[PDB]
Amino acid sequence: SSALTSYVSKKDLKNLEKKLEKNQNIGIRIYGDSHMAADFFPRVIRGYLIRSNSIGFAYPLQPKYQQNLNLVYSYKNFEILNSRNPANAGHNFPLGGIIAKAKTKGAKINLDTTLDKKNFKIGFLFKAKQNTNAFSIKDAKNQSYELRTTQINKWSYKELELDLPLQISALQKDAELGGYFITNKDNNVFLDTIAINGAKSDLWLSWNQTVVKKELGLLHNDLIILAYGSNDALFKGFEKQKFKNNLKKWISILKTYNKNAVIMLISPPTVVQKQGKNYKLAPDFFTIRKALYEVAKEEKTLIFDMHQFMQDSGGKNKWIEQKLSLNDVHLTIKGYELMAKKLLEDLKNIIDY
Repeated sequence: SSALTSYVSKKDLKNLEKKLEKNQNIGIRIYGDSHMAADFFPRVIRGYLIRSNSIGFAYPLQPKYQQNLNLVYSYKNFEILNSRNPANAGHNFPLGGIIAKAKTKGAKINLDTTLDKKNFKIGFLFKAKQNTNAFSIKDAKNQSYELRTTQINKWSYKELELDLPLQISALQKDAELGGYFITNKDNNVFLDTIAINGAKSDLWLSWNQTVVKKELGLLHNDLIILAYGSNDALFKGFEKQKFKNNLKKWISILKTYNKNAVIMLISPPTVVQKQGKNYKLAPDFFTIRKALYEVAKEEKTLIFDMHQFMQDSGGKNKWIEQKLSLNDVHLTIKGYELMAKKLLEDLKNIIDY
């Protein structure tokens, strides 16, 4: 039984179905929380839905316990600011809400790809307190560049053709990096992720909206996946109408800034909450699930229901015993891949690839 429900017009589905057939330009993006931020579910979609040849957007540094398997990072003397963190509130956050801030002059980040191909156009988002040079870039072919803002305390962008691996050196203390856009000169097929452990569906409201819109336009996506809900059920501040109204605002922005894109909601797995010494179901999870179906119908999206597949195959307790799921809300790698393979299966009922 399919856990995938479609409210998308046959036109947008047919358009996406032939994009995948032509294997030329296919940009996929997954927004979400911990169920996506370690790339376990995304890696399966990236490996089997498309023939990935590019990277797309990536954080300036991965937060702890997060990764994008297309890239490898190391760094010295940088601080990671995270929009999900209350301690980091009030900062001017870009898309994704991750900032790599230099603690000292000469702070460094080394960046490489796990792909065998090394030459890319790399767009850098950066910010500085002074209009002098902010960062120096040195790539594998010993090309040396500089990132320099024209207005201070303002997110700025610059694209360079570079060969990975590269080294980024801070030329100012407190200079900030906000992310990379790593693409080919043409015919880009990629699946990138903008996921944050513990993020609620409305984390995007925390970011600088004009910077977000600029970065949405820097790279077009043909299929956009929003996988939220678990943390809405676990933390303060849930109200059904605010939940829907914010999500529909975000979907509308995404459709407007990504013309003809298909949107997929992913409703969370069974969400459980620590009550006393045990884990019990979260009261709002059922409400969140219903609202997500309502937003999918209202906004003409697909919706993949992780809870429905879990329930249709024995329930969370069966998934715990078989180490497809842990006892809290998190699944294991084996569980996320099974989820991703299930979605690929259900996807064949509406589109071919």
